[PDB]
Amino acid sequence: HASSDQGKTVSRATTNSKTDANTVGVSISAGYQNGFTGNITTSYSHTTDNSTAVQDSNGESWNTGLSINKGESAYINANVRYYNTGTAPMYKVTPTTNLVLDGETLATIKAQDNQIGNNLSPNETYPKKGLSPLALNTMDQFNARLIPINYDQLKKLDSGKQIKLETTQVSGNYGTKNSQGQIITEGNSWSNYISQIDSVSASII
Amino acid sequence: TAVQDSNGESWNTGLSINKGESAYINANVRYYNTGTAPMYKVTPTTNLVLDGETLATIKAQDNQIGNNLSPNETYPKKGLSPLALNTMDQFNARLIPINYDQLKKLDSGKQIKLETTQVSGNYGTKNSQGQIITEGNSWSNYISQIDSVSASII
Amino acid sequence: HASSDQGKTVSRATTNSKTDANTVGVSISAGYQNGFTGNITTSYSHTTDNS
Repeated sequence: HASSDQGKTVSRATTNSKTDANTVGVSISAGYQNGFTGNITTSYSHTTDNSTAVQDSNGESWNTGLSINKGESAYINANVRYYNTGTAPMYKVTPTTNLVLDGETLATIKAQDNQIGNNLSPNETYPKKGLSPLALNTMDQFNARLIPINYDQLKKLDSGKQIKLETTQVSGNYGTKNSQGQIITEGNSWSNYISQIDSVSASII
Repeated sequence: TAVQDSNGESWNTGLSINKGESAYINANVRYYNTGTAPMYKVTPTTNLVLDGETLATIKAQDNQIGNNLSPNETYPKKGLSPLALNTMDQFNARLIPINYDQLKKLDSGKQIKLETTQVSGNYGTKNSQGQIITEGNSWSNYISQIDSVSASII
Repeated sequence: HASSDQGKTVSRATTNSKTDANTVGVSISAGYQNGFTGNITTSYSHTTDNS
């Protein structure tokens, strides 16, 4: 949070003094001019004073400030893309990714509405080849809470340190034909079949 | 004895900004249908790209959903003004932020581009009578299947 | 929440004064120089000022 101010000041004083001063004093002299001399002097005085001072002033100032919260020092935005290298398409693609920075995981984000790919056909990407990558922008369920990092991670990030991204799992759907010729992909989840397919297969890449 | 009488006056002016949410973006858009079927409940997902990076990927919520979109037409219709893409959350209550460096780029020749990555919408199915239903009917269930058995002609 | 500030200030004040001063005085002396000498004195002043 940066800040900046300007100032301007005017002033006017007016002093009115008044003074009294008595002064009494004795001075004695004794010095042989030719044969002898003596003198005893006494004096009195009284002074009266009046003053009149006027003063004008003109001031200026400018300030600049800079604040920071050390627990939410910066917000992170990742630009990602999905790939399908299998044999079947996946609908409503919902990935879950880790954001890792120097041995610690900053956040685990599941894709909400703004980041879900409706179709993802094999050998294709979301968004498609000619488009720009997504914005993995927020962390909450309603795409309204940005992904924060604290001050030590931000300082570590103004250096050679980078943030990696790891897909821990991906959720999605498959299409079946319902009682009529209509395709349904709503309650048909691929996660019901991942462990079972992996458990009875050999994997060739 | 001294008696001093003073009179002052001052006026300050200031301005502060947050460098993480320096500005808010508001794009005006219009949808187009160049196919052969009308799409109901049109829900586009768009990228907002400024100088090589995507600022935000917004999906159309209640305010930005088009009820009908027939072939060769637009939403909103031809004689009307374009929509407003204000918010990024699900309930239309959170404006779209850009940070300070992106704002600085924006106060120059730099322009923000918009590209649609996907569009979601429904089709209609009648019954014995003319009762049309467009709720469980999703075009995304058929987009890939249609692309996989066809030849494109533009 | 850690903050920080930096200020700078410039000013200029001008003053105009004016002062009056009256003064009286009495002086008494005595002197046995050779036989005697003695004098009384009365003084007065008026100072005007500008600064």
